[PDB]
Amino acid sequence: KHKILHRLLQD
Amino acid sequence: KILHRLLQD
Amino acid sequence: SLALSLTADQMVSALLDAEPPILYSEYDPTRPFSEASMMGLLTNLADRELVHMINWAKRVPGFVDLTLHDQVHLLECAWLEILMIGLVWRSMEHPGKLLFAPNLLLDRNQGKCVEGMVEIFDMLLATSSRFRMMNLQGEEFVCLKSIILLNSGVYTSTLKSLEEKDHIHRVLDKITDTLIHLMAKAGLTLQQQHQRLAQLLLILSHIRHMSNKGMEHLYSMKCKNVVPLSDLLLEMLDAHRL
Amino acid sequence: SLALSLTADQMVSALLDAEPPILYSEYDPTRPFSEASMMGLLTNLADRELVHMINWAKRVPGFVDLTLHDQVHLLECAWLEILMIGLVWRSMEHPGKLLFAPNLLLDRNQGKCVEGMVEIFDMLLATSSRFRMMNLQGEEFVCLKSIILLNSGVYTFEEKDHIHRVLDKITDTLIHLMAKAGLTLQQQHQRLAQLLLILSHIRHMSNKGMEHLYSMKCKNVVPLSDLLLEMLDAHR
Ligand SMILES: Oc1ccc(-n2nc3ccc(O)cc3c2Cl)cc1
Ligand SMILES: Oc1ccc(-n2nc3ccc(O)cc3c2Cl)cc1
Repeated sequence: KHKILHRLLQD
Repeated sequence: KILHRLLQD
Repeated sequence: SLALSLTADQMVSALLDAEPPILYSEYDPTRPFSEASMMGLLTNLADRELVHMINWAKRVPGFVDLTLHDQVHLLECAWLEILMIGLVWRSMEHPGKLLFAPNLLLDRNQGKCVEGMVEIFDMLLATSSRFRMMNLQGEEFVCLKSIILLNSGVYTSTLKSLEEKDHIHRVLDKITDTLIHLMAKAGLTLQQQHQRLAQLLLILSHIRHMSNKGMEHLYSMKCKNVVPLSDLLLEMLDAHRL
Repeated sequence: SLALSLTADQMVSALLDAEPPILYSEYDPTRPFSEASMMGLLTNLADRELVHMINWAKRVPGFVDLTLHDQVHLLECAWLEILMIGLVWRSMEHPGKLLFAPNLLLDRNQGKCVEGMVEIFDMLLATSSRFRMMNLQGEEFVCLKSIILLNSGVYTFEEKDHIHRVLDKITDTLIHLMAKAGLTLQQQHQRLAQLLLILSHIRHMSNKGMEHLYSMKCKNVVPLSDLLLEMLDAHR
């Protein structure tokens, strides 16, 4: 659920 | 090599 | 090279005449599928299609000008791309199915019978859907299939190697002129011509991907003793591990 | 949407402005290479470039209009393609060498230090040689890289129609650059074709390298960052 890519994108 | 032969036909 | 002096219309006509036949699978419709029998059908088909592809490639303008060792490398590189683009062409008019052969029309749920296959089915089906959306025409299909043959292996000794490469690029440039010719004749605007040329050629990136995946998958079936591969197919497959 | 109204000149400007920086490797050049060190250099570098690729992708016109899930899928599909076309581009004026970074310029023969690597180097080097014989321009490079981002994963998905509209704009931009460079129509179409057929070879190289990277992970020749394992995991 907590892919690094995900959170890098929504910055 | 089969391919090599087939190409000569 | 008489092929470099062909008009666009002569290129089209030669490519259309070179088309291989549509082959039947050895599918016995009154036996249950297994993982082994389905892979058997696909590789048996692939093997017989290969003999017709060798003779098609000979008919593609410029191909016979190359040395025997370069013809070998090109086909070895591109064989599964070529089979797969054929399959996606054949499957154009059958939404959600892959027409491997007239007696072998498979949906994604049948692909699941072979492990790892359904992923590849899904890519092939989505490509067929792209073809249908674009309204890809046979004349454009034969140009693309020829570009795959000439281009895919083209980058894998001074004048010798160089002038084989030059020649291939001259033929590839002629196929581009031919595609533009076709779109112009069909009444697409100047902007639509370059946009469509682009959209068509970007599909080859997706076909390359599918072949890479399918080669891995086939290697895996081979290494698991799922299906005996003919010596030709073994040689073609082994070209990608060396 | 705002990417559909850009001019050809403004598409170039936006791509040229979004370019990532050229990162240096950590490599201490007083010591020679092992198989573990070289591979550690390659993956460490790639891990840092991946962070800046995410920033660059977000600046590619139209990308920010996609759902977060769609952006994720595209980057997962294309990330190594993007890294390799980067590599091939900066290696363009160094025949026989791959410029991974300014202080990591590797000969064809240094790929032998790592098992299975030289086959990959060879394909990378032949693509660079191709760029060089075409005389690929910076403006054309930024268009090709962007196309890869938007094209490679687009069929593995209104979302598709927007991407294809943005891709058409980029095609228009490439043609604009060639018309500005003085090329005839016939030469424009031919070059457009030549450039896009390279994207087939770049796809091939990414697929091959994804496999080599997997093997190097399994055999445990080097530890990979969490981000890199995750990008690797998406392909399998
Ligand atoms: O016309 C054909 C004949 C065979 C195939 N094909 N596609 C495959 C995908 C995976 C695999 O392991 C074998 C495959 C064959 Cl054969 C595709 C098109
Ligand atoms: O900018 C970069 C940074 C890293 C890489 N790269 N290429 C690889 C090929 C095979 C492999 O196992 C790892 C690789 C990396 Cl990292 C390519 C371009």
